[PDB]
Amino acid sequence: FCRFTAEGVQEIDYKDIATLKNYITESGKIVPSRITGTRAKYQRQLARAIKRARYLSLLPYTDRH
Amino acid sequence: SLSTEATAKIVSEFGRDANDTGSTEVQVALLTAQINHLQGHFAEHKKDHHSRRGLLRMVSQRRKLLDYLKRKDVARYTQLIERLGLRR
Amino acid sequence: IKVRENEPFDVALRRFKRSCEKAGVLAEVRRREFYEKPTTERKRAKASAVKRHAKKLARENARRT
Amino acid sequence: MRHYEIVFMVHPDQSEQVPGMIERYTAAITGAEGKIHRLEDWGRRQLAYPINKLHKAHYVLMNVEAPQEVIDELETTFRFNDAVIRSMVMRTKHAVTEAS
Amino acid sequence: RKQVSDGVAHIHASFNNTIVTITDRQGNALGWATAGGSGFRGSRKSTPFAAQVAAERCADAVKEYGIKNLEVMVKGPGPGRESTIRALNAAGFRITNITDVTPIPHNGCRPPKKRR
RNA sequence: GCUUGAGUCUCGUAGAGGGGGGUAGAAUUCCAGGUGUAGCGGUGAAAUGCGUAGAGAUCUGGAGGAAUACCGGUGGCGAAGGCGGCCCCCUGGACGAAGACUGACGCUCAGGUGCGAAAGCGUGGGGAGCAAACAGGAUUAGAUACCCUGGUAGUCCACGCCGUAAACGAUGUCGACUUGGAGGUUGUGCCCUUGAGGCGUGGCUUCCGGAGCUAACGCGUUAAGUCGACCGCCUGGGGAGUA
Repeated sequence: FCRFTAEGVQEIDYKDIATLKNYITESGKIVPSRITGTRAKYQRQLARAIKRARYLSLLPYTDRH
Repeated sequence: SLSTEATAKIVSEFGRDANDTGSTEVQVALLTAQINHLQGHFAEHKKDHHSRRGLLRMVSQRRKLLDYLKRKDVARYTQLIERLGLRR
Repeated sequence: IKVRENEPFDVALRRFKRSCEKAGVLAEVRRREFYEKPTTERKRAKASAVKRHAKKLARENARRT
Repeated sequence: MRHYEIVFMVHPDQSEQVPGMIERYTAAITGAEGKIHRLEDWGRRQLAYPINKLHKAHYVLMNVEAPQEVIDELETTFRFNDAVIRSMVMRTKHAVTEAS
Repeated sequence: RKQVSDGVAHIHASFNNTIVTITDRQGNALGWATAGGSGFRGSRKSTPFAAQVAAERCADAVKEYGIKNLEVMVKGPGPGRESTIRALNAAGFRITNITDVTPIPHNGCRPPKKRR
């Protein structure tokens, strides 16, 4: 696999929640980069987009909501 | 600290021109502004020991340049420490 | 985690989702903060993971059979 | 000056206050020599978890540029206001236009 | 009484014992049975068979309510937790959902020390 | 004088570097209420403990403290100690590309000065969970322990003190030189970004190995190789890091 964020020159922001729900699992946990194959730089800022979307209720913390 | 318009200001009065940014006279006056500004940061907070090592690095850097300037030209050394206010 | 599947009842399709990360987590929050043994165990782990990489790559020479 | 990326949710039962609340904030911003880059309101959308036993908050993005003491009066306005839940003052190097 | 139709069957699934209780959609309980009260005591409380007998003892005394469909909640890393649900669909129930609701702290309070 | 060491500046980049303030969710505990009934909890087994004054389980609401699942990585940053949710404010260093600038301003230091895990100490708070001491139940020949049920200082916050660790890479700092391979992480240049492509070039870092070195184990361009500068230190074991 590869990183589509490195395929372009875009920025992973928290407001683009359509592309973040394929990066979390079926219970709200973040999928590791050893499965997805993301670069380590973009994976670190991806989780910063997951954690900000969880604060603004665009993504759930757990599945019991 | 010591934003870009402030560094361009100090190099004008102490340097030969705006591109003489490395001389031993402009380096002492540039460190003195970074020393004097961070006293307001270390007036409060006081427990920032990881940042105080950066201040103590440039405090000891200014003494190693002032001791060099006294060794080279003593007339410029007495001119400089009066223009800033130094020697305790 | 949440199976509301139709047809014939057979959790079977439930233990696929649940035995994923629902028992390794609860058995390690079961006791002891550790605070430094995680480090030891963690560092023993990958010194034995590259023991599986650097031996099985060198095991493809022959097999004596 | 400084760029910011403010997003704050608003209590549903007060959604008719929202264009009043929006022009209340930007009048303080441009009255203090403040640039503005966006006003992209997202409307009432569904929450992921109940914020104070409540769903379907009203989201307001601003993404404005202001000095840091002018905006420091703005988040304490979000504190002492029951119609606002979960403000988020943020920041980028170059605030932008339409993103959602 | 109230003759409710759809319910929720919570399963507590500790290591030493399995508790199964049956409630409704609103969340207030109707009846319960444990593996320690089914005649199994001590070493046999931690058996999946003892969680089965606790289920059919709880599948009875809710005949008064008339449940034919229920959800299943499991909570705990127990030796039961799946042999209990096999004793419910065999008991004549329509299992709509099976849900894991075990408590996982996102790193909170300190657990006790590892016993030696 | 000179620019190669060292340093300044102009652009950027990564980061659990630090200090201050706010805030979120999960979970434990407690309190209150609803339902509900004889067990719960614990162990190799058991008892102490809890529960018919209604526990446990389950649901709603509330209070409070501490810690930040997944991401999390022989990953990153920091002089070391160390540093993980998120947001803002103040702030330190490292690094790269292309230049410009001062012109040896350097290196290392006895004494000195600062920083320095955890436990402890002082004053003032806070106190969920955990838990020395202590108390009970077991086990046992005995059990002053391991196990169990409780549980106080402490752990937390502010400001001081302490100045110690297997504070470890058991490897002082700095500089130069000497075959390679597989990676990780982070900048950047060129060519066909025409495709996650190819060629390079830096920084930090992990592993395996050559010469050589070492008593051997091993180390091996981040040396424990080959050298230079300075500092700390060693001189049989016990006594003793004690008087």
